[PDB]
Amino acid sequence: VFNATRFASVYAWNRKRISNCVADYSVLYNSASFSTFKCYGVSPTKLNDLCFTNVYADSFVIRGDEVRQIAPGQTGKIADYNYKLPDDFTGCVIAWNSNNLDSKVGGNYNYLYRLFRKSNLKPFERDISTEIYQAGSTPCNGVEGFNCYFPLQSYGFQPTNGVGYQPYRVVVLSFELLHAPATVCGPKKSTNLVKNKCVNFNFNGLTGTGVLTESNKKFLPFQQFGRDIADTTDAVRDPQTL
Amino acid sequence: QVQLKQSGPSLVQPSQSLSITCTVSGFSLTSYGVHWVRQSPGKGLEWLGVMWRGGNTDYNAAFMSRLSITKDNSKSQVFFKMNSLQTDDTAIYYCAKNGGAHAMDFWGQGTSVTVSSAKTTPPSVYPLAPGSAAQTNSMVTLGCLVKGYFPEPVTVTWNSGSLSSGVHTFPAVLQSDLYTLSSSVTVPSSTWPSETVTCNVAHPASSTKVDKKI
Amino acid sequence: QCVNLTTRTQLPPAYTNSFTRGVYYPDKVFRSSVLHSTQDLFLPFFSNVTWFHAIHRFDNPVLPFNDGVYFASTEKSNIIRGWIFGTTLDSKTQSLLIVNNATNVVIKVCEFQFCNDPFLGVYYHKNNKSWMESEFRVYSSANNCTFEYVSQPFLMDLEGKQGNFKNLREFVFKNIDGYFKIYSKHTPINLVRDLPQGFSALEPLVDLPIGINITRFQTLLALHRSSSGWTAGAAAYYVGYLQPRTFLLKYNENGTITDAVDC
Amino acid sequence: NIVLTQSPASLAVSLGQRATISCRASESVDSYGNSFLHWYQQKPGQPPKLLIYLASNLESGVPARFSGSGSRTDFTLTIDPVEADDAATYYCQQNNEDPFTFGSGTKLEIKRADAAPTVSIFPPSSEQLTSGGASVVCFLNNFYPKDINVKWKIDGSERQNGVLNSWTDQDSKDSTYSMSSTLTLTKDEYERHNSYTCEATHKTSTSPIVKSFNRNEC
Repeated sequence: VFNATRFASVYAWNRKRISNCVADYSVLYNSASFSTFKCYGVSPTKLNDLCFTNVYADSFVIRGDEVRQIAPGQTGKIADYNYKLPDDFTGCVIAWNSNNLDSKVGGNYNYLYRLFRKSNLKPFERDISTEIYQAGSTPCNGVEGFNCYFPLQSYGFQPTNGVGYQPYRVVVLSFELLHAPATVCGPKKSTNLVKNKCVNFNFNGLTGTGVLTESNKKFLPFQQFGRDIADTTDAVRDPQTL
Repeated sequence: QVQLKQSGPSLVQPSQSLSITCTVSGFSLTSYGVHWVRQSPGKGLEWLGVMWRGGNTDYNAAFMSRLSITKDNSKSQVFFKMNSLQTDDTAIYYCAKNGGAHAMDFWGQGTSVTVSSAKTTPPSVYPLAPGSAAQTNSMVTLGCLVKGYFPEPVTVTWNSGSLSSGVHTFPAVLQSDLYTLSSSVTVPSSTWPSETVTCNVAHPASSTKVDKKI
Repeated sequence: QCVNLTTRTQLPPAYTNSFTRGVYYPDKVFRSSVLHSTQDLFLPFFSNVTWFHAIHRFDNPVLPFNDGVYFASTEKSNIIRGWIFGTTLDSKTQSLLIVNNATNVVIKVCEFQFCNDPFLGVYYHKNNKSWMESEFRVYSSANNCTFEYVSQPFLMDLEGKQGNFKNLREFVFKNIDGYFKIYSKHTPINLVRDLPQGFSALEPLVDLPIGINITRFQTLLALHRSSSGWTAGAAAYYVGYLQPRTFLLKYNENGTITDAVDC
Repeated sequence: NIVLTQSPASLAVSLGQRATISCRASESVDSYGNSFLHWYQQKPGQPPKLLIYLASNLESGVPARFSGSGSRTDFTLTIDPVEADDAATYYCQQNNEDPFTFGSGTKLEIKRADAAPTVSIFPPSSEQLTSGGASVVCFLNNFYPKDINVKWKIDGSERQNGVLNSWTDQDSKDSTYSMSSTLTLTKDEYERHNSYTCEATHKTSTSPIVKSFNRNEC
């Protein structure tokens, strides 16, 4: 999604559903290859230690002056009619300048946006309908005429324009947690295994304190841990090394 | 890239008809609208009509039956049929891309349609050099006099458009069924009379090109 | 899509008696020479399990998934192709689809529009055989997917064998806080009758953190023919319902369950 | 004809100030949720271009100083800070009711320090006399304000019959005014008097900007 070939429009933002995987979030925070990094309700330093049911990477492009409208509970033409964020948005929004990638000779006019809609969209909603609306009862039904504006306006992304007009590839990282079990987690940074030393351990499922040492025992291919007769952990299998 | 310059008209007489062909570039003609206006004939800027995105046309109250738009998607050319043009209708016509809220995002250079009973006249360039007694300090001024031409406009350039910084293009003065346009440029002594200077001209109405070295 | 089999012969709901089947490792904890007492969803030993079979009769009914279901498959022709799990088996909500198309094991969770009579078909079983699948009447379409898993490529031998049943594939399916724990056990047999009276410990196969409510299920089966006049091969499967009873697990020195006791 | 009374007609705004251009309208309002109009800017050597659509949005190519608001009838454009690159006329196009007429046109002038025009004259060449006429040209440039009166004077008396003027508006980069004046003389009239004078009176320059030439300079 970060290195995608091209981003969609702001009214037809592509909802990239991601589930059943693990990936680092601070890798982008400490990348120094972004123009905007502002999370809402969660810090990027702690996001690695949080699990969620599913996440969405909403890809779209907007102008530099329009990035201010991408926020939870913020009004605007692209916030109310193209892509609204909820008041309880516990995700993160990121963006980066794409003037050297999305620009074209004389300006890229392929990107579009919904200038207005009859009603405001719900959070995490997109509308690709080209239906036009009139002021009075005069029916247009397709082509324009007699004050029935066309809602989808085109973007002007010139290669030599100011920073407020250059294209910015935005990626809204939404997070969701429901009764279903959490599938999207971050990486748990492991340490070097120390043997024959009384050291505290923190394995995949079990934790404790004791002397870590190998033996001649053989667990089954699926058995990850081991306990004695009294339900006390007596042996384990290292998650990294079999 | 985005340029809607016009062409086709040379000279119009009162109470006549003539079409204006506007070049299309920078957008798809089949999905974008095309507007048509004039250039401030007396009072402020006016509006003639518009061709919507592949539908019907709308026009002004006064130009409902007189002016008409015809969009040719095969040749990518928009024709603008005019009727009942009077001497007071002399103005420059422009084409523009239709926007979202019936806006005119981008524009074209257009063409000046002169409506008058007088007949056309080709240009006649003359050299404008300073006098032999003119005192200066290693600097000289030059010009090109397009006197006795009709109708407007006329493009004046310096060495096929080499000089653009110090060149000054003045408007044409209205004479008796004629026009007199003036141009000037400030250049150092190292460029003249040391080097040769050739002033070019282009009359879109008559398609005349008169070369004259100063 | 809309294909429903008409060659299905009507038979009563036969059943048998499982001796000690339906036992598995409730966790990944190694134990050596001890008897671990635990109360979880196990099959009661010496209980009854429904007898389904697929011959030239075809059993794929909508069966219940209240607490948990145990599968025991006696096959010699590899007729089983997967299982359908869901609440109502329709596109109204999400449903877990487990299927084997003879090349990859596809496990997905979408709004599958399951058919009333789903089945797979093997074409050209007579000459230039190649035992390839082309027909897949499991569902019409699928939207709003939340899980997707595809195993490594392989080549399944779907050749119809004669004589006794040679493959005993046993599985367990339960939902623990959304974590669908799937167990597996494959062992050879020489069986000419109903379910064998023996003992076999079922190891975990996969763990699918999906998080959906399953109340009904079905079983996929392959067919052979060289579209309702199809016939089945030679295979049989069983359905046993789990219950939360206490069981002992006799672990040997190597960590395998050699015996168990239904309390 | 929508009567879009754009007022004032022109303003002399200096560097680092705020410009105000009003636009009154009557027909009409309630398009979908607002009743705003479009704004434009026409340079004297380029056709206009769309700056602000619905009076609330920017456009690529110009800085963010262009903004504004408006009520159901009156609409205002706000250019803040104004610099020496806004020598152009602004219009107001109605989009809620047809016809899509424009405003009267408010021309913002770059209020810079005053300057006197240049001094230069072009005697006629021998080719001009060959054609029968004799056209002299007087080149005045880089002066401000535009208030200037160029008049010719033959050796006999002041000539105000064949006095021509070509008023060039304030260029975008060059924030000064320019004007080229000429005189219509014939071959016989050119050989009548000895010298011919290009007189001019600028508002700032108290002394007249005068430049003459002799007939022998050819």
